[PDB]
Amino acid sequence: VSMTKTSVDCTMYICGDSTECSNLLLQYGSFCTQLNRALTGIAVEQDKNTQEVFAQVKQIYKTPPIKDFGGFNFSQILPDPSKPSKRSFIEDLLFNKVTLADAGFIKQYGDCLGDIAARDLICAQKFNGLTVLPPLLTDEMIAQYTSALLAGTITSGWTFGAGAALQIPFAMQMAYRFNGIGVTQNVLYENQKLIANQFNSAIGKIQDSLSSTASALGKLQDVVNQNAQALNTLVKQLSSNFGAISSVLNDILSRLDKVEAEVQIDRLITGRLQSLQTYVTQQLIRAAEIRASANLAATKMSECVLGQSKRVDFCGKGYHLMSFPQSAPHGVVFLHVTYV
Amino acid sequence: AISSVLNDILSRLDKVEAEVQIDRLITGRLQSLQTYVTQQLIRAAEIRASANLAATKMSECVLGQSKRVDFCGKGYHLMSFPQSAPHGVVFLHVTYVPAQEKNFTTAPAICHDGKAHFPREGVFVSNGTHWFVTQRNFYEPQIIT
Amino acid sequence: VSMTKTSVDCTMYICGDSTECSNLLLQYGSFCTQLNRALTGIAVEQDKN
Amino acid sequence: AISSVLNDILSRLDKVEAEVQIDRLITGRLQSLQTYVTQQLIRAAEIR
Amino acid sequence: LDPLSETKCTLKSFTVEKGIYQTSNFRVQPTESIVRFPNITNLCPFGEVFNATRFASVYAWNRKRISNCVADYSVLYNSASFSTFKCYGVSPTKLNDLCFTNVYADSFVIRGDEVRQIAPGQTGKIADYNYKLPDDFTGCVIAWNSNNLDSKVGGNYNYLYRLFRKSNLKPFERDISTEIYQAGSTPCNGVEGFNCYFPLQSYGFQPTNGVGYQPYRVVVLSFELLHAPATVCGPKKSTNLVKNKCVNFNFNGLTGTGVLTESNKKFLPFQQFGRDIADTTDAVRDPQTLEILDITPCSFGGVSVITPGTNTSNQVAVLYQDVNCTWRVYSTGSNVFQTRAGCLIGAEHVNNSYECDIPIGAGICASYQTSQSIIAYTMSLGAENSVAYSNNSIAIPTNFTISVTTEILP
Ligand SMILES: *[C@@H]1O[C@H](CO)[C@@H](O[C@@H]2O[C@H](CO)[C@@H](O[C@H]3O[C@H](CO)[C@@H](O)[C@H](O)[C@@H]3O)[C@H](O)[C@H]2NC(C)=O)[C@H](O)[C@H]1NC(C)=O
Ligand SMILES: *[C@@H]1O[C@H](CO)[C@@H](O[C@@H]2O[C@H](CO)[C@@H](O[C@H]3O[C@H](CO)[C@@H](O)[C@H](O)[C@@H]3O)[C@H](O)[C@H]2NC(C)=O)[C@H](O)[C@H]1NC(C)=O
Ligand SMILES: *[C@@H]1O[C@H](CO)[C@@H](O[C@@H]2O[C@H](CO)[C@@H](O[C@H]3O[C@H](CO)[C@@H](O)[C@H](O)[C@@H]3O)[C@H](O)[C@H]2NC(C)=O)[C@H](O)[C@H]1NC(C)=O
Ligand SMILES: *[C@@H]1O[C@H](CO)[C@@H](O)[C@H](O)[C@H]1NC(C)=O
Repeated sequence: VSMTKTSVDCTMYICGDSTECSNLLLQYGSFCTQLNRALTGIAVEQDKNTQEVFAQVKQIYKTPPIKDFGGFNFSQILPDPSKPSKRSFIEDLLFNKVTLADAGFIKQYGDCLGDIAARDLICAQKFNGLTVLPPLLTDEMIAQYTSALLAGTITSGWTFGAGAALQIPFAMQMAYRFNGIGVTQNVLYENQKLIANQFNSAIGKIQDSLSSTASALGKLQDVVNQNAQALNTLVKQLSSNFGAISSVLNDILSRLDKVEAEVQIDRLITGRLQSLQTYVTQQLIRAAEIRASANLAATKMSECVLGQSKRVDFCGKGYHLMSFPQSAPHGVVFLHVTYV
Repeated sequence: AISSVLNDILSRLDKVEAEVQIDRLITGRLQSLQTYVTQQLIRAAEIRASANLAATKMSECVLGQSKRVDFCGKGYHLMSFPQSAPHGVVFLHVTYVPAQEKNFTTAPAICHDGKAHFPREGVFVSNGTHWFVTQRNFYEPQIIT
Repeated sequence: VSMTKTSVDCTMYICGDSTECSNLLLQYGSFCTQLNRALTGIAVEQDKN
Repeated sequence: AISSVLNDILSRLDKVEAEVQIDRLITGRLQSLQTYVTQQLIRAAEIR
Repeated sequence: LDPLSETKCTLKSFTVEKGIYQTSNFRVQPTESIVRFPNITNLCPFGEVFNATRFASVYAWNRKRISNCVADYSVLYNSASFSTFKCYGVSPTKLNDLCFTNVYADSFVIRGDEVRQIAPGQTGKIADYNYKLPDDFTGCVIAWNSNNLDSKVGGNYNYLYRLFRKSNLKPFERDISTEIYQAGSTPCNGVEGFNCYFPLQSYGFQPTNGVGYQPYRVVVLSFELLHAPATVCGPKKSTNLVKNKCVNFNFNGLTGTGVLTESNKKFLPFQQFGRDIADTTDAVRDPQTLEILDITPCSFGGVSVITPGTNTSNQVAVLYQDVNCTWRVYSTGSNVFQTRAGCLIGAEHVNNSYECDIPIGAGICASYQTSQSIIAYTMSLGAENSVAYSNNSIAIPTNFTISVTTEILP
């Protein structure tokens, strides 16, 4: 759905702790600000992408305490209130299956300087002016939106999308959804015990599947990994000479005078500015991959969750009955229920 | 280069010394065009996706009636009307929105003569004393026949 | 649906048959790689498509 | 650079003077690959 | 002037619209300079290099090791009078601010016209046959006319150069062979023969020789910089060592800026500097009290400015990412709000959750409200609404609203 926000101090990356280089970078001007406009456009719309998918309903519905949902067992996907973050059981698996290099978005000077300036990826990034910004919606607000959608679905069916949430007994709702797939509603009521058990057993296998197999969340890790790799490449590229006598900016200024340093510094500015142009270009292209995916997830939310899609294989294989959203790091997981 | 102005280089330097300064401006100005074109190629893909969406909404919201949820605005889509705008299109989506819901008691089936009866279309509702079958999206009750 | 996969020997394009050029290209480093990571991503997803 | 041919530089200039000329070709030819890859990354998104 | 003006500067506009704008990373300026040179008290053998009664012949050029001395080259201004002094790995101005790791002075005498051949990448019998410099030569070449010293009225033939060789010699190669050179296709034996040439020839340094055929003494100083522990240094006094302060440091000429700290790294004795993934020097061995110091830059942490429209107000708030206020700030604030996104200064934290106006991140948005001031709050997602769900209750609409909505697409 989204990817990590980033911002770059264009001067601090190119010309870290050098007034002489900073004065020479001025001779390029808008190029540094053009980079920041692009990254801001990327970052500002990562919040949009998350808003389009999750914030579809502007009313936080909450489940009743009496879970008499016709024998269907949503306890495995509804919020788990006693936990510090009011996420569901399955969502806590999803958040554990994706690992991120940093947590909490605050890394102070104290816990990062000296011995740990050498060691940490993020410390190397932050010192060279590369930063990762926090998303607008926290993982808790994302879960509240997911809770509202899931709680509204089970208690009101698709009515809560088309207007005000009109309650309806869940077996009555599932009877509507059988009519949607061309199976007469009496086929549900005459088999409700088996249908409820098969849903409960199917959701159980979802827990076991996500508990067991390591490669399930490839897409969401692939996004976190690519964003990390792009920044960690950007820092390594500070080691390149680009034809200058040295990669180290200061080893030039300490061995050459203003005019002989200007030649050598100009190469580093050109090369390091090109490195940011390359990184920003990759991120603009990449953000378009994520935007299309976030526009798909937004459509699957509207059409698989807030309704019942008659489209084939749009909400999984089989005849779509209903879908339940589950938040995941930088993404969304749809549990597509299908009659086969 | 010594100067941003191309002519101030040529009026001060001869061919050999100008070639160095001019080659920098060519390099930097050629890169400026490459950057601009890259931004526009990426941007054009944002517009192409939006124009493919607008074309799909024209075919489905306007030239038909979409059963897809919230594809043609919130509510149950009835019809849409396109309106041209500078570099864009505006769709006036007409949607039927349920307005004044009432609580009712309901049942999944009814037992008349030792059998089980289900609605052909609609749902069973009781007003407290009497049972009726009504269409799901609009309260218009009828005697259960 | 898909387009022709391509891979480039970034050293051979820039510095074909020159050892002196190759030693100088090493001074740029990860560029030669960042390029082929992109093309591999393009090529590998053509099979996905 | 004085020449497009990589070898005509090395056969006429010694290491210090060749390095200047070769560095231009590396910069320009590497830029050509970066531009090509950029075009193909954008193009692949059209195909995707 | 202030963070607001920084945005006006960056935007190149005197009026800034409502929003949150990223600015320069927070960066402390250095408090003081610090200089650390290896302490050596004795001066370099300038007199023994540039004043030796008898220089070596160019074919047998001498090489002397210069170590544990101070490179105060000013001492020879009164009496040097160098006709040529050219540096190839450094600017001449920087030599005083710089230290050297291994230093070799190559001393020899050549004809004045041939001093040009001592540059790296040259040809001619001197460059080709007795003294070649490498292409990556790091050093300063020095030469001065010596007609008054080396020339003899009968001609001084003690100075020899090599006129014949089977091949050009390698850089810094010294060839002493006197074996006869074979110019023709015939072999050569014994001492002499036709086309058998003795490889060495002597300069005829008569004081009447035209300027250019007069003897020129040449000293070539070759040295390496900033890569290895240093043993020769300029005449700069070392300052006292300071730590945990932002300072403009200079270690063995390795100038820079950053915070010095006591390292736990262990350097094998042949190493003096440590370098990062970015190849930026991140550690240095103090040259006087050998103990490894870490170097951390002072510029760190992001800054963003929250502002209503300029047309609305000049008041602003500042957000410091990577700063926990439970400081590294531009200003102390009456109201400070620590957020998961950073420390927010100049905005009043209100518990009342409104709709997001200016997104600060990690759930916080900010807005301008009542006497007006910037408020910061946790954004509201929407109204909270428990549905009336019952196992036998259904709601059915008795009415409808036809609603037209406008959707705009590029
Ligand atoms: C819906 O499915 C739920 C599990 O998917 C199920 O909850 C499970 O209930 C059993 C029995 O109450 C618990 O079993 C354990 O109960 C206590 C908990 O400490 C232990 O001391 C026992 O020895 C026993 O091991 C499960 O722990 C519990 N699972 C979860 C995830 O809470 C619900 O009962 C199901 N709902 C209905 C209506 O049947
Ligand atoms: C639930 O809906 C029922 C159907 O509308 C309603 O019953 C109906 O009540 C009306 C009066 O309110 C009766 O109308 C007739 O009453 C007498 C009968 O002879 C005549 O004099 C009148 O002119 C008129 O014909 C309906 O006959 C009656 N329908 C039935 C099937 O009994 C209930 O009152 C409603 N209950 C609640 C709680 O709202
Ligand atoms: C360093 O020493 C090397 C060995 O002494 C020397 O290479 C030698 O060069 C001579 C002269 O070119 C060669 O002499 C023979 O060359 C061919 C056979 O290779 C014969 O046809 C000739 O008649 C003659 O006999 C040696 O063969 C050659 N030795 C080797 C091992 O290659 C280098 O030139 C010296 N380098 C410098 C910079 O002085
Ligand atoms: C600026 O504010 C004035 C009122 O102080 C208002 O009349 C005007 O329309 C505003 N202009 C803009 C561009 O916001």
